[PDB]
Amino acid sequence: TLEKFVDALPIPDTLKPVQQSKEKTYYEVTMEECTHQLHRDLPPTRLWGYNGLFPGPTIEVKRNENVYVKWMNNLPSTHFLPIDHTIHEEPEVKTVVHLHGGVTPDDSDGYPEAWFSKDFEQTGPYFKREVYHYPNQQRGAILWYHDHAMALTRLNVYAGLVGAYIIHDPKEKRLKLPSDEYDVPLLITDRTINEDGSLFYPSAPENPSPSLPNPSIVPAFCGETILVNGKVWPYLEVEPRKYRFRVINASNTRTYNLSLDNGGDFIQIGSDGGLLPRSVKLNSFSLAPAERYDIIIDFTAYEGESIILANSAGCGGDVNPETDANIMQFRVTKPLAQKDESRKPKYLASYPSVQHERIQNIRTLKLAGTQDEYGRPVLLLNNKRWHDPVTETPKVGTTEIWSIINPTRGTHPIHLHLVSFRVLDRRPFDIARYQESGELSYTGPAVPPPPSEKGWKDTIQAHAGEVLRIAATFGPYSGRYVWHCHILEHEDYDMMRPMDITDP
Ligand SMILES: [Cu+]
Ligand SMILES: [Cu+]
Ligand SMILES: [Cu+]
Ligand SMILES: [Cu+]
Repeated sequence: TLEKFVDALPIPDTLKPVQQSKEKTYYEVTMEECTHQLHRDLPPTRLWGYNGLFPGPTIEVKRNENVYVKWMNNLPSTHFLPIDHTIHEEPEVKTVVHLHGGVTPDDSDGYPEAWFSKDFEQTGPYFKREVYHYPNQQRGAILWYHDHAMALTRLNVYAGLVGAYIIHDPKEKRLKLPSDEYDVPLLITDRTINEDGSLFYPSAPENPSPSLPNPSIVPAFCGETILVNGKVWPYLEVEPRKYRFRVINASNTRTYNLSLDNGGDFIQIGSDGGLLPRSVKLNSFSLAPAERYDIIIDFTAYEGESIILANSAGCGGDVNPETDANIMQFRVTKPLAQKDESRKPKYLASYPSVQHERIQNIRTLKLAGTQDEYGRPVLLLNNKRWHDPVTETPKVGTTEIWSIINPTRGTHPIHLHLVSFRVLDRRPFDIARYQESGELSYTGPAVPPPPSEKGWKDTIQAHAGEVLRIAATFGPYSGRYVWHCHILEHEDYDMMRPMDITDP
């Protein structure tokens, strides 16, 4: 229904520090209930936002900048979305901020049980500090921050609690990539919106078996509408030149498969973990929840054109050409402000291969689940609940191969905190046999990663009927972290596990 391409794409302002010196940068971000218009033709929407903004302000830091952010909850004491009480005396509204892809001390990582309520009145069992510490001793990259509170993540994020966080490495400046105004984040979230403009989040699955509690969690969420940077199907006026985009899938469930309707190419220059070693010319790319693509789009040859960023991946069905087949629209009509001095270099960074690592351990992990007393699917990593004693206990400074078995019907974007990792390969196997006997026979050879996945990843798509192998060096910090599916509906029930990085 909503008319496509009638609102300009908002560019979230960069957060200004409360105090800053050479030794440290200090920010304050408070979560607020606020209203914002999401489309020219809608009444304002009630949202929860970092500093009352949706998306939250973009935070920009340098490699090794010593940063502190005091994340504060100043939200209402009751939620506005359907809470399922059967899945977890504590406050109804709990929040904790996770800097996804951050190389972070464990008590600044936004552990699900380090949640806090309004003004920190009550705090979860794993809470230690108000002011998070981000030393940012990691590669230049696109991070994003979002809520991570136990049993509430799918809800708090859907409410609007997402933002971008960029680490700039000054040594990457020589590459001369598009920058400043020509470097633009795109946070993509699908939403379903009611006529009065309020957010809709389902309080039960369709055909609620009379067994189900009310509200009941749902296995997956697909929105009828795509937003980018907080506007339904927006347009961006661009100059006819090279642009850099930080593409972030900030949606609960939905996977995008992006292309340009004029047949133009993306130049991939970066993955979750930063610059790829070599740029990759791409015609389409898959982007599952929490994945990030750092791309250049060359508008030089398309002056005057309107180009749709299009999507082909279904979400609980085929794309509707009028709705979710559309993400946004570029209009190459802005006059040049100056000569395009930016570059699209082939040679970007050292290969991850350059470093030789002793494999200390090899974990086999399965994506499984069971069914609760109401008949619902309960998703589990290794048939273990979140509350079960920890089993993933890598040693600090060591490298493991994780071997992720997926006998389910769907893809799972598996995310590991603290570390970025590389991809080894994927291999199809007999699902019926694995389920019958617990034994694994591969039905075809190993497939190494495409160039897209030959850098550093931290969220990785594990396709159905495959075994995915990744290699991660755990460090530099020890402590209590998490690994989980990043489909929020899965994560909350109950596809999330503790991870202890140990000291010897
Ligand atoms: Cu995340
Ligand atoms: Cu994360
Ligand atoms: Cu999942
Ligand atoms: Cu997480």
